[PDB]
Amino acid sequence: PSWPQILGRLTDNRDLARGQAAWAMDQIMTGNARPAQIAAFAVAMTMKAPTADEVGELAGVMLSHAHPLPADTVPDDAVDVVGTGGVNTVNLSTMAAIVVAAAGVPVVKHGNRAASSLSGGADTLEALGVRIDLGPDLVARSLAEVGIGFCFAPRFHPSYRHAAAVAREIGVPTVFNLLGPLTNPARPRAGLIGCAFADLAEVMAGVFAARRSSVLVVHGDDGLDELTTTTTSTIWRVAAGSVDKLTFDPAGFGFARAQLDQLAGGDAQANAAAVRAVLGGARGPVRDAVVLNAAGAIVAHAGLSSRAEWLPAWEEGLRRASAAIDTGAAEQLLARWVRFGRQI
Amino acid sequence: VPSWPQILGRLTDNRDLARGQAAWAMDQIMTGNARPAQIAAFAVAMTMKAPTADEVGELAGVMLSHAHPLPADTVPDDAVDVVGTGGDGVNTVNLSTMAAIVVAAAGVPVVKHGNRAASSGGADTLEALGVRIDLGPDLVARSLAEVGIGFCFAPRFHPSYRHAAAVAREIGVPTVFNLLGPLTNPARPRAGLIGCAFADLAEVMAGVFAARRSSVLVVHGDDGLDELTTTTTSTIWRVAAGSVDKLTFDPAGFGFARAQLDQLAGGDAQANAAAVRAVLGGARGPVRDAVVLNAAGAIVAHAGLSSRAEWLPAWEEGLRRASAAIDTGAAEQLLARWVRFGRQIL
Ligand SMILES: Nc1ccccc1C(=O)O
Ligand SMILES: Nc1ccccc1C(=O)O
Repeated sequence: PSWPQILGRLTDNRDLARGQAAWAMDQIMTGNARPAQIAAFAVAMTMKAPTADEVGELAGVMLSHAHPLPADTVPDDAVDVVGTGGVNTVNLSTMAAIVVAAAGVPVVKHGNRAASSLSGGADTLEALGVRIDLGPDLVARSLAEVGIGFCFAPRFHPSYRHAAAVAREIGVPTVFNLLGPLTNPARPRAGLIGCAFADLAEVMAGVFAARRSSVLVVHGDDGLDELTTTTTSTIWRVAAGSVDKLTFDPAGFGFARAQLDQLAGGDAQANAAAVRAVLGGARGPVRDAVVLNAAGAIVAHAGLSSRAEWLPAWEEGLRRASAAIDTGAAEQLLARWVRFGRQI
Repeated sequence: VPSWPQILGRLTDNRDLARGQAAWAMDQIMTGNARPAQIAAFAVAMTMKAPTADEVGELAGVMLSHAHPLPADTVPDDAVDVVGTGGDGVNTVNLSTMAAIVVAAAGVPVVKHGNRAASSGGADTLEALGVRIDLGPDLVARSLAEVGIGFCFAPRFHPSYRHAAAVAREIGVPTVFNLLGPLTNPARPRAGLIGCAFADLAEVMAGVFAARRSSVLVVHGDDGLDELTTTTTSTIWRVAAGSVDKLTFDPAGFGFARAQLDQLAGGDAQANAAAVRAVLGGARGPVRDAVVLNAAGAIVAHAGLSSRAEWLPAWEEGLRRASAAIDTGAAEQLLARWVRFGRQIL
């Protein structure tokens, strides 16, 4: 394989042969690709439209260079809650993660300080006083003692540094933005995974299907990279190596239609302020979206070893997510997470 | 307002740039302010999007504003270029070098523009023949005036393009940057035979020349050659007086035999030099035929600066003028005069 051959193939709008994405990504991860080559590849792959096989190779090679968590420290039924980027919804996924954990589902998240290739989220967490830059042993302790952990992308994926510098220099989202959810170093087997583009959502669902995974890959039909409350969403429901694609409408559960501007995030501080209000009981469109997506992560979680059917799973998910907020469990778990970070 | 996220986002979404965006990107590239990653991302995105004539005219215009000019009134008004944008992984540099010699020998001033090859080429072959290729503006002008031909060495006239050129080499694949050689000839000839390996990009190039009111034939071999082929038919965009006629072209209607592609190609410096010596020395075959065909196209384009003459008799007179330049010895002699001029510089 070679760069001229792989880039020529992509610029001719052709899918790569098996192994070529892996080769390129391995060159990128070993420091052997020049910044222009990295950029050429990211852009051409994006514009051809990557396939599920191509993205599985990129993600798999990247994972092979990553630091794992210590053996048998990630509970088997841990979940992730994340979007690949819009505008963004770090507000919504951060809050949903905290609520899911407060409902008793172990959560392991993965991200970087924005505007980053592997999703943001770390900034907002820092602004809440959470300690984001912890190493495997302590993320593991966090998970066992608080029920949630955060894997800081720069410490678990040091070899991704060359890709990430290119991603920053070019500014525009590429195929690399799909990698965050697919390269969580804790390897959770369940999750709610949002994406801003329907074709790329389907591609991610194909990657998760080939893993031992119970995941809802979600795309708001307004462009949101989470389940939306402004209209329908499309969901690629992934289990047992298959995909059940469906149109989802939260009006079915009593959610009023909101406006798009009402859901979008802000900076770290605005996001922290919003986390505090929602976890404190403030009702409105943001809470609703948080409850919707948390329930979504819970339904994905139930798919790992529950027999429960879609609608009953959703109804129980909504009840558990709401109760985690209304009982103060979410507020308390966030306080407990902050405490854990300070108590080192 | 322009930024790399804005421009790159627009291109990756398959959208044409807004007016002024391509110019801004090129100015960043030319001043050294673009990161290699931004340069590569731009070249690749623009290529897969499919550039427009407007976008390419902005790129070329900015590049030219950074170039070194030839001195005032040293370039004949009716000078021509003969060049292709790079064969589709197939070497046709030999042809355009020979055609240029033959065109100049027919009395039409020729000013070429290229680099040492695998980076437009042609310079390596000329060096192997004894031509001094790396000369400053005054000496190119004097070459044009005393010999009737000159060569603008790209690294000399376009030094601020080195950032882009390093990126183009690093990625290997052809991009929109490959269209720039013929559109940034520092002598700014107003006529030419310009070959392109891709039909869609040839048509784009013709729009840029049309906008400049150049008299050009942009040519695409229907076998993918960036030159008029004898292997099959060719598409030609006839550009004169700001408008563009697209035509099919069959060399068989002038009596030319069908050749094999493997015949019209050939490798490195010393073998290309030997092929030039043979053709100018009068050897017949497909190489001579392709040379005569392309020289004739340049002569037709040159005529288009004056006349808007009838197509077929323009070509017959061009084919005759090109054949005679060889068979009189005028072409072999012009090459000798060119080599002699270079040796007088010391
Ligand atoms: N996103 C990353 C992943 C790994 C190493 C460095 C980075 C970085 O932010 O530069
Ligand atoms: N092709 C070129 C044109 C101008 C300047 C440098 C180069 C170069 O090869 O580095």
